[PDB]
Amino acid sequence: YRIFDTCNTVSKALEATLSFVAQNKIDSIPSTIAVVGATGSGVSTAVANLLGLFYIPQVSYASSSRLLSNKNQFKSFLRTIPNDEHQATAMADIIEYFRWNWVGTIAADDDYGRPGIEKFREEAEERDICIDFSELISQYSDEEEIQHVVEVIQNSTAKVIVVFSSGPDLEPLIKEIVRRNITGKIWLASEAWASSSLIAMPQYFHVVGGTIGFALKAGQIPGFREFLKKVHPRKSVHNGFAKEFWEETFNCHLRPLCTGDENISSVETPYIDYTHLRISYNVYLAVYSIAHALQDIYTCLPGRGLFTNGSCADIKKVEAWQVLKHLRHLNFTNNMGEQVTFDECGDLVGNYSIINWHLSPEDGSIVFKEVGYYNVYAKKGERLFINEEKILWSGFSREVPFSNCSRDCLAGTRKGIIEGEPTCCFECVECPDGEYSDETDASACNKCPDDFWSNENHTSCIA
Amino acid sequence: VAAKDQDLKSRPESVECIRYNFRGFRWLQAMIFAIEEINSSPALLPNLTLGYRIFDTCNTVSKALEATLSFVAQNKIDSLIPSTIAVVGATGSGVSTAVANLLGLFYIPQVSYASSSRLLSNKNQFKSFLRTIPNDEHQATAMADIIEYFRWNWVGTIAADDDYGRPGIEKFREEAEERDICIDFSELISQY
Amino acid sequence: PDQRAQKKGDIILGGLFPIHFG
Ligand SMILES: *[C@@H]1O[C@H](CO)[C@@H](O[C@@H]2O[C@H](CO)[C@@H](O)[C@H](O)[C@H]2NC(C)=O)[C@H](O)[C@H]1NC(C)=O
Ligand SMILES: *[C@@H]1O[C@H](CO)[C@@H](O[C@@H]2O[C@H](CO)[C@@H](O)[C@H](O)[C@H]2NC(C)=O)[C@H](O)[C@H]1NC(C)=O
Ligand SMILES: O=C(O)[C@@H]1Cc2c([nH]c3ccccc23)CN1
Ligand SMILES: O=C(O)[C@@H]1Cc2c([nH]c3ccccc23)CN1
Ligand SMILES: *[C@@H]1O[C@H](CO)[C@@H](O)[C@H](O)[C@H]1NC(C)=O
Ligand SMILES: *[C@@H]1O[C@H](CO)[C@@H](O)[C@H](O)[C@H]1NC(C)=O
Ligand SMILES: [Ca+2]
Ligand SMILES: [Ca+2]
Ligand SMILES: [Ca+2]
Ligand SMILES: [Ca+2]
Repeated sequence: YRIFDTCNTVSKALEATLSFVAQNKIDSIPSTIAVVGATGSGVSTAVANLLGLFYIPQVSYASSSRLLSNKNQFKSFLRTIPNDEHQATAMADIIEYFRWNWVGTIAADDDYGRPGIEKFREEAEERDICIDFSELISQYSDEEEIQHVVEVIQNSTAKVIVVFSSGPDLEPLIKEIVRRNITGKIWLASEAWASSSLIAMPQYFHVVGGTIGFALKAGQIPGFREFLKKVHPRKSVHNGFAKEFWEETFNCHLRPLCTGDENISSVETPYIDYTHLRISYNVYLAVYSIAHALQDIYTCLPGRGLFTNGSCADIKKVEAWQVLKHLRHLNFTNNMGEQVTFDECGDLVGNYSIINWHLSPEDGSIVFKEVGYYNVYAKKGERLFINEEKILWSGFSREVPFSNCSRDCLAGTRKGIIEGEPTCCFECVECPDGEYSDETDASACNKCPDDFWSNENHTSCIA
Repeated sequence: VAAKDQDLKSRPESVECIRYNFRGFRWLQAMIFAIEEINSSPALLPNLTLGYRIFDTCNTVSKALEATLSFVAQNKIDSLIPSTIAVVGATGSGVSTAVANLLGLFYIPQVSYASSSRLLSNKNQFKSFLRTIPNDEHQATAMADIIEYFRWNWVGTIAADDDYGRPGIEKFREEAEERDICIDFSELISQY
Repeated sequence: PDQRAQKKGDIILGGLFPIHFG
């Protein structure tokens, strides 16, 4: 392996990719046969533009944008994370489940946030939900833009906000919202920040507590934890990041001079402070998908081959495009016994878990409590299940909040249009005499039949 | 490019380009004419001849990236053949986005002539990108102003599923919803 | 890139991870 740091940046990942394709660049230094990465969808898009040129397979573990499913432009992209379409539809289901129609949307200005928020907008207009504001954010965003977004959130009466963004891209916005103490919003989180340590920090709870977010299906990697604690800046020579990891873990330099004898368990860092391995299991499955493709190459038969006239490539002189081909016809069983089969776009269908941000009674941290799930293997309308008694709204409350633009019109009253406002924003207009309204949120007033007249309250007909 | 979809049964070949574009050839001739007229004018860059290495993109990211790898050869050898000092191109915004990703690594200026996407105005991500075409913010707002001018409120939107159609159609969506213009449908298309 | 995890082998797998947030 040759593993690099991207720093969530296109430039670093592109330098690493140029390192990967050096032999190919000379053709058009070891030969990278496949690449595992990357996390951000813009990063993976830039990397796939280059790796797909040389037909080097690229199996990502976190990039979940739908744009990466276009196999004409991304010829050699696979992923072990599911696509973002189901997640946007799932947030549309969540809003339609708690009976809201007046929500706002915030998205990272990148290939992750924008397509997901666009799919959410389509699903919302399909489910008769009104979107008040649609704001774009980035981690490298000026204070003017963040202040404008905060003003919009304040100038709005939408308690529910849908946020397609990562942790870093959302962080400045959350900082400015906390600094102004904007309490009382209901945050719906995509997978990228629903468990982010940059946002789920205890000093933001009054703003972000009670967040309802999505998580991937946890996996099992037996022995991975003991492997994690075996890290050492000197016992690990291949892992050049181990030195800086140790330095940042123990606040020392190889700052006090380090000892090389500190304990990993002494410090509390996300390195071993995990309860589920979700993206880590995606990395595990990326590596095992590549290995099982290579094994498929290694156990081929002269009459049964994916290539021309059933020919089998030799594993001693295997090329990257052959591993790509064997990754398009891959079907292997996991350690947990599930089958991993990439579709015609290299996407791995997967369930979602719905978590809620609750404060820790003892530690004071933010605990992610599974409150529901989203079953992508079920028909539309029966995919969501949320157990509403496990949800603490805003982190402390028990009452499902109100996020409609206008209060419901009682019986005997109709809906009236406020021009310059969406359809969900209506006023209540008393029915004229002789016309009744026996329902809640009725559009027009119903006329009484012959030999019949409306009540005093205009709710029904009396002879 | 050709419609042949690789099954990877054999070593993938280089794709063949289709539908010769005379307008693109005129654009190339414009570049060559400008360079020649600068090289013949004793009032701009005297005693220096301006060279050029112009390639075909076929409106495709892969061809542009091959050419760009031929543009950053010395630079990428230094990081890991004459040196190109700046790039004129490209036409499509996705093509220009990929080329700008590759060129901003080495801070090679890239002045596009037809890439009007708003996404290429992010100088944090596209450090060395310039454009002689205007951005599409004003154009989307202008379509909104045209729909307002004729007093329509019931319109449909078709966007190209690329770095050009999507940002423009979102900007138009914001402007139209501002002007009480109700969009009925919003479909995404592509040549493939 | 000076910071890099390399181990030699018959078949080399590339890796891309965000060891730094930005
Ligand atoms: C908020 O508005 C929504 C409208 O989308 C209301 O949802 C309706 O609730 C009634 C319950 O009496 C159902 O009969 C309708 O079918 C619902 N409309 C749908 C699902 O489109 C919701 O009740 C409102 N809630 C509050 C608190 O105002
Ligand atoms: C996705 O989630 C659903 C529900 O959480 C899973 O279906 C359940 O499967 C278990 C056994 O695997 C059964 O005991 C439950 O009764 C099922 N619930 C249903 C059908 O509603 C489904 O297997 C998951 N898909 C995966 C893990 O790929
Ligand atoms: O493609 C993207 O941008 C996101 C990045 C991302 C996802 N989940 C994460 C968890 C931690 C850090 C980053 C992520 C989902 N795909
Ligand atoms: O950025 C883009 O994709 C478009 C491409 C483009 C524009 N104008 C053109 C005229 C002819 C051919 C192509 C174009 C505007 N910018
Ligand atoms: C923030 O608002 C909450 C809710 O009103 C309140 O309890 C808390 O004291 C406020 N904190 C500050 C610093 O204003
Ligand atoms: C994958 O293989 C299993 C057997 O191991 C089989 O039951 C399943 O149908 C296969 N799936 C696909 C998509 O071929
Ligand atoms: Ca990344
Ligand atoms: Ca994070
Ligand atoms: Ca309005
Ligand atoms: Ca072009």
